[PDB]
Amino acid sequence: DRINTVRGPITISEAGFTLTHEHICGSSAGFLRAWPEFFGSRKALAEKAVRGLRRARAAGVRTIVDVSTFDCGRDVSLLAEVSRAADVHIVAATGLWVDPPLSMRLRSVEELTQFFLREIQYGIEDTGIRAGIIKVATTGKATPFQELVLKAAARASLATGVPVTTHTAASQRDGEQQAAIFESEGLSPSRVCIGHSDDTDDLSYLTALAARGYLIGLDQIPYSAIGLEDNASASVLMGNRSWQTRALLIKALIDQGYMKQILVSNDWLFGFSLYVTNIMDVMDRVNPDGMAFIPLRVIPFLREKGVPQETLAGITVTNPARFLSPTLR
Amino acid sequence: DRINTVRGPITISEAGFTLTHEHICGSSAGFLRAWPEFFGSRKALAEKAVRGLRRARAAGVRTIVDVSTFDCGRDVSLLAEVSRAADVHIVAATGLWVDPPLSMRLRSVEELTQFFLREIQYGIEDTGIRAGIIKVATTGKATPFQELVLKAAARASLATGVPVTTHTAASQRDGEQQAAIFESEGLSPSRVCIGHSDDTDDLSYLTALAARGYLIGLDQIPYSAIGLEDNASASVLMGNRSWQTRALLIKALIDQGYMKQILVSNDWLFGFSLYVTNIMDVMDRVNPDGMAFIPLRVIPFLREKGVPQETLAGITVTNPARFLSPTLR
Ligand SMILES: [Co+2]
Ligand SMILES: [Co+2]
Ligand SMILES: [Co+2]
Ligand SMILES: [Co+2]
Repeated sequence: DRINTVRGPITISEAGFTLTHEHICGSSAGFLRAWPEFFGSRKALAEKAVRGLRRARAAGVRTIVDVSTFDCGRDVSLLAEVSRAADVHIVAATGLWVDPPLSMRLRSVEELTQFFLREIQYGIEDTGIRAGIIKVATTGKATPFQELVLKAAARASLATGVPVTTHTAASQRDGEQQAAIFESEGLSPSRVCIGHSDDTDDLSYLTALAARGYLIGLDQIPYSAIGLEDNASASVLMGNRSWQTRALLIKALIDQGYMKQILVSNDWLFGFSLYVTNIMDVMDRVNPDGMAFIPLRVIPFLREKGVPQETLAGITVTNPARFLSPTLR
Repeated sequence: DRINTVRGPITISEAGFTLTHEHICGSSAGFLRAWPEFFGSRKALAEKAVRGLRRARAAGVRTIVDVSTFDCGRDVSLLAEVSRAADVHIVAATGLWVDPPLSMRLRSVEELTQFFLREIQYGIEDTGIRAGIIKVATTGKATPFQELVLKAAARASLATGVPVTTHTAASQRDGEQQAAIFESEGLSPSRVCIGHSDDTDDLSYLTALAARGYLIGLDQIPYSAIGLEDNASASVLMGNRSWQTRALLIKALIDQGYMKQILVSNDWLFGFSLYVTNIMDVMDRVNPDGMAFIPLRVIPFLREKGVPQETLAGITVTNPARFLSPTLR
């Protein structure tokens, strides 16, 4: 009945309005520490991030879940710093993303399980800060290594009650194989969110997962490259569908009986080193609201379309709490 | 005049007997910090390192060059720590190895140059410790990225007079492509060591490079998997030829008249996460002498084969000093 944050455990009520897939900095292990000038400076990155969280907070956001893993450039100390400065809860992640180093790629499923358990039960690095979620990733059919990561995440979840959240290629219908591997590990679908699921309009894929009891992460709502057509990065990054097209999936799933399975987010960041050098400026030009995009634009959008207050509050408050609070079922 | 160490700048004369290609911990960026228990613990790894350095110090070694890069898992405060406790100088490296993460893979040669210069002129991370060497790597034909890294290294070298050392697949004669690229950038061969050159029986390859002004890194002398040939990890890493065979190349280059171009080392480590998980113990079993193998085994071996004392001292003292002391030529 307690969710771990970068400032300690909080109760369920304290979580409140939660964004379930966000980042402070999108990068690689040690990159921020080794080359902060890439982000202007570590101080500039911090100030940017604090200003963003304060705006999100003014918009009603109380908690975010930072789903940056070790190899995804998680700097937990930075997460801790910005959290106290903005008074926004940040839940830190363990697991692995799509770019694990050789030191991880050579590990067994038993060692991977030990490491995830470390970051959950013991602490991240030497900070004593505990991960509150496990993040895994595939882009298309799982590699032999990604099979181990997924099995290991399932095992860490089953041992702690901490949930698993995923990065997918929705077009490749990644969730159907992620689901198959998790259920073979005996992991409850109620402990899993299949993310990036808003990247496609394939509703039959989404309700199949939602029917099994998975959580559906519609977590890139503001992502759109419309207007920035010839920008290579922004197109592979954000695709061609409008934000209103991504947000309609929320109503569509509400209308098929699955509002209790919907988690919503921006997948926003304040630093991003994994594309063209200036990808953060380009994303900022697309979404000047940042993390406040969900509460300022998406929530009113759905209200205008007839979705009651009661249902919206359930998606952004009740759903993340049920999901994040440690349990096996 | 001076060389950058992890304990600050030193006069050339303090360098003494220098091992020019070693490691404290061969890992991935942030890996020791995130998962210290892979190595027993950070303390255990540090004590093991300090034990090893002291033993090499008793054997005559005064300075090592640690050529772990960012992606090689360089932990520069660990290096400093073991340096102070064992009283052995340690020159730290910039550059990139064969495992750069995505945030590095996506950078341009001008960005890469910015990074290497960062770690030389400014410092590594936030430690104030400055690199005194640039390490780069190829494995057969340079990938498009590796081409950028080598060019970036040459430009950084040309800006600071700090030298470049390389990992190669010697049997593929990588030294020839590396050199062609280095020279296209206007970098003097006297600021470049072609490492891992003892992996080949082809002395023509070596003397051609030495004749061009290059230093030749006979830097893996204790490496051998004879007696454990069915250990796949050790075989790929260490090969199937004895240490004497590796050591006899030093004499062949000496007899050819190129003692001025030779640098010897062990390529030893105290921690190793980049292979099967116990690779370090397997290596310790093959070479209990560790970093003291060069002074304790290789030097008396070559003295016994009729190499003068002034030649062995010139290779382990003079050549490293002339290499590391900052110059463009
Ligand atoms: Co993702
Ligand atoms: Co994300
Ligand atoms: Co090497
Ligand atoms: Co090496």
